[PDB]
Amino acid sequence: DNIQVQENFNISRIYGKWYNLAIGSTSPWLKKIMDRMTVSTLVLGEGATEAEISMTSTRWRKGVCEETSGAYEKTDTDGKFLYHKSKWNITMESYVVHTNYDEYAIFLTKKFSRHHGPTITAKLYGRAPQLRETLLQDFRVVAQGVGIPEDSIFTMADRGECVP
Ligand code: NI
Repeated sequence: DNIQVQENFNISRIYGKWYNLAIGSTSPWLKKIMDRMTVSTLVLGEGATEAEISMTSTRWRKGVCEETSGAYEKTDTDGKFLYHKSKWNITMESYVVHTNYDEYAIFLTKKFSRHHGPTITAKLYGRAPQLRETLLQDFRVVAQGVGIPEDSIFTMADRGECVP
């Protein structure tokens, strides 16, 4: 199951703050800990170079509020990004599969392995912490569409944002 970006993807309009609201994955590990996950925040912006997109993600992982900063590279395909550190053995591609910029975005991430085929992870983001069931429904057909089982899709509890 091969993956297409949102048409006419407009990168400057994806910048700013988002809330992770729903998640699914083919990963077994994620399925066990997909419950214990709550609403996280993602900030996106222009990178150090023109060829990067900077990003910061803030989460509850057990006790601590984690603030994770990373940087993806743009590719030749608008709305498709790459994070690659070969030495660490890490290769992930993520795709903005659908977004209307000012309300929601749906990301699909492929994380690659030497030992099995990629983990496919789907994340739904809102510009607001609040869901809207009808979006959740579409998010499900998107995730199932790329092979994420009915189970393995979870909605996240909103427990607010956290300074670390
Ligand atoms: Ni290995």
